[PDB]
Amino acid sequence: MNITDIREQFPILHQQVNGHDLVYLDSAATSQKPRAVIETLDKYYNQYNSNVHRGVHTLGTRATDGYEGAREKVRKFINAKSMAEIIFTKGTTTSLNMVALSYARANLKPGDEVVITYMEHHANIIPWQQAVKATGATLKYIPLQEDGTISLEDVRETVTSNTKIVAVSHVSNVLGTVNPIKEMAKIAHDNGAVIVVDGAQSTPHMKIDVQDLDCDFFALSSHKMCGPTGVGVLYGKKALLENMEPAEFGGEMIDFVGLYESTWKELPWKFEAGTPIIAGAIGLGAAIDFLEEIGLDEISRHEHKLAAYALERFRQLDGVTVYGPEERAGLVTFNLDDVHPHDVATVLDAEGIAVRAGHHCAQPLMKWLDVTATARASFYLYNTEEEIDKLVEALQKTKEYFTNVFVDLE
Amino acid sequence: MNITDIREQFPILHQQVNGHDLVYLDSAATSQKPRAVIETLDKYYNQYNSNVHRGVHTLGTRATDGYEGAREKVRKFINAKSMAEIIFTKGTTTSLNMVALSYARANLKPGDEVVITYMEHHANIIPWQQAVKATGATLKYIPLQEDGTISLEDVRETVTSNTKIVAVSHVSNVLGTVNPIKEMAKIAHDNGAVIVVDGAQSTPHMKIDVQDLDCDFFALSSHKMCGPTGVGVLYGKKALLENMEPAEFGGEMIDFVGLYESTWKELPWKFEAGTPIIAGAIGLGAAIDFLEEIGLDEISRHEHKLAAYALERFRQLDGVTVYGPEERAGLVTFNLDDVHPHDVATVLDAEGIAVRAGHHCAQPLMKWLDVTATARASFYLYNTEEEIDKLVEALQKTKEYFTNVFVDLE
Ligand SMILES: Cc1ncc(COP(=O)(O)O)c(CN[C@@H](C)C(=O)O)c1O
Ligand SMILES: Cc1ncc(COP(=O)(O)O)c(CN[C@@H](C)C(=O)O)c1O
Repeated sequence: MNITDIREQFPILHQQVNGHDLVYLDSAATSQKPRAVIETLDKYYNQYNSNVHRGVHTLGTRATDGYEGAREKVRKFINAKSMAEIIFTKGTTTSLNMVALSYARANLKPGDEVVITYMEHHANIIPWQQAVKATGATLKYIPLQEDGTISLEDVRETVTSNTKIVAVSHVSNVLGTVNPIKEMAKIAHDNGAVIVVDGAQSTPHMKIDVQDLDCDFFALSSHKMCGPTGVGVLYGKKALLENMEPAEFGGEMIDFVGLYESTWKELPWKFEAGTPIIAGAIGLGAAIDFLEEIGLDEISRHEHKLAAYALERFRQLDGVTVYGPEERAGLVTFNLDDVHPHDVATVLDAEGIAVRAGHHCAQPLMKWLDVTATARASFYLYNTEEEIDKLVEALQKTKEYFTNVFVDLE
Repeated sequence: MNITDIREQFPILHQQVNGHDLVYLDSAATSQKPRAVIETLDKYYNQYNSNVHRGVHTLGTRATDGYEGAREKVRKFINAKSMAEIIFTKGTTTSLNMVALSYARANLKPGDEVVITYMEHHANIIPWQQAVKATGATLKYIPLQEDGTISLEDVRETVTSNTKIVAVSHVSNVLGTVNPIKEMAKIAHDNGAVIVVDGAQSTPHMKIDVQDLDCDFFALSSHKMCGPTGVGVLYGKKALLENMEPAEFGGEMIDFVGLYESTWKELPWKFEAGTPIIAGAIGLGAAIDFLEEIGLDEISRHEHKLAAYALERFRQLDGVTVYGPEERAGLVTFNLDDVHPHDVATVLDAEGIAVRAGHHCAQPLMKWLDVTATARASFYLYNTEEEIDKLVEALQKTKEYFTNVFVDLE
């Protein structure tokens, strides 16, 4: 896996920021796109852009072929059984909301439990809050161990026979934890519940097998896996998606429309109201082709390489706290002793290094960590060990600078 | 307004389809993009792609600036008062659904009336069906006159003091009708109702002034107005959007998140859950700049030119029925005597002409017209009179062909 060859595919990497070479370490917020994706979009808008499922003309046929072929590529990419289980959405947040919607609106009664975790992204928290509010059900949290992992026994004790939904992250955008999705799915099925995997931060970096995970729902975002913004995927088990009512209504999802009553389409289009994200989905299919040609397991090996390297180099800096397990997906959330994370991020950007600072849409986890904010650096398949070297050098320089400014206090 | 210069901006137009020069007459399903939009997307993914409202680094700042500047361009483009009234959505269908959602979930009681029309696109029908179902309210239809327009007196008689929502198209995707949105908004306000304008088919072709229309909600789709797929806009009066609850929940729309309770953000982000359609919105802003530089009133003049020309040339063909008024937005929905519309569309595509055939997501209107399906040709700012000449020549040739095949029946 030659990473110079891969980096040469991403034009955005080859620029300077504030006089320094760009060091992008914020892929967990959004990823960059290779020439293959951008040129897929260009070819779409230059040659065969048309609405799909409507006009029965040549450009319409090409666009329909592209969109549904993207659907098939997504099906292959996560080993779903049928394209009917692959629903194009706006992103992971929308997919989780769609499950929260048809569950709440039809399968939640008082006494039923929805169990989540303290590490969940807000997208995997608030929909369940609102659903249990609307239905009178109960919201429960799975506690975390002190290394930021989840114990299977805490799961088994928290999920009871009254649980209808277990909702859990595949990979934590803050701690780097990889959760035991398979065992948790088995435990949820033992208790008669479905399992909803937020796979937003796993899909870009590791192989997904929904058959092996036996997840009932899986949500992913294209903009993290080298794909266009504005598109993502909901996977649901076909049997479940048949019995869920649509979250949106309009064209492309109806069969018969009367003045007062309508019938829906078969899957997947039942859950795709309106003109779909045609270009975005075709570009996501291109992104999938790109990753599969690089190899997902090679990407996993590269990310474990970078994460072990980053962890080892962070322990070489005094006065830095890293949060989460040693076994991780390759992201480092941390803080500097007596330096605010926002300030860290600002000084890193003055060195051309891009990190995130704040709560990372995980306020309960921040409170659990007993911090108000944090800094995070996130790695992907275009990131190098030299970049982590640059990061840790800039962290040392930052701490030296704020010590040589603390001292200058008269 | 030089239209050769404009056509030279659209690379997709300069190709052949099935041996013939492409004649795209299906802009009402989706429009084509000028170099300015595609190159805006390219510049985004090549130079400053990053998530916006999160990382506080330079590329993040550029992307945030682009996204919110697109919001301001949309605000100017439709003369909204505040960016807080401009919400980025997936498209017109989603915006209408969002109004249907927060109205149903909080402002509809039994006895309340939601009034629509027989000409409404399915996107502006089914959400109201489902909302009155969930709330026990009543759904009413405004009848149409025999030329496919709406009489103001039928509106006044159909909307009563128990009406909370009047939902109506600005321009009909089938009949070409331009509805009296302003007078209808006044009548709805007189009865204490809000008015929801489906402006999906008006925004690309004519100037929008939400202040002059006094609409309470306005929905539009980017892919019709030379902009990217997968993005659209909901406009709501700020006072109304403050009191509506969000349709989606997750990051970017919260302020404080507790274990069980959360508070929302201020407008507009209250209604934008998750990573937004960054590239799509920036490209939509580019599309708006493009149209404003061409001039919306020049586009209206051009479309009235093409529609009058098309109507006059259609009356020159015997055995063709055109549906709708003489005063129109420039689209022609029609049928050939003893030729099925799908067949018409197929033969036109063999001549390289792109039209739509079917019900155009307006089944109640099709039944009202007493037809099961129809053919439609739709014009935009890159379409010429020569193309309508080609269309009517191919229609004459089609009818000659099916007469010289009816005769060959032994
Ligand atoms: C008046 C109107 N409203 C709403 C829509 C659909 O909204 P979306 O942008 O989300 O698709 C359309 C699209 N028509 C298309 C479907 C057509 O002409 O066949 C429309 O013409
Ligand atoms: C685990 C997880 N779930 C869900 C989301 C948001 O889904 P969208 O693709 O619709 O944004 C994110 C994005 N995180 C971003 C916000 C971050 O790292 O700050 C995420 O990391």
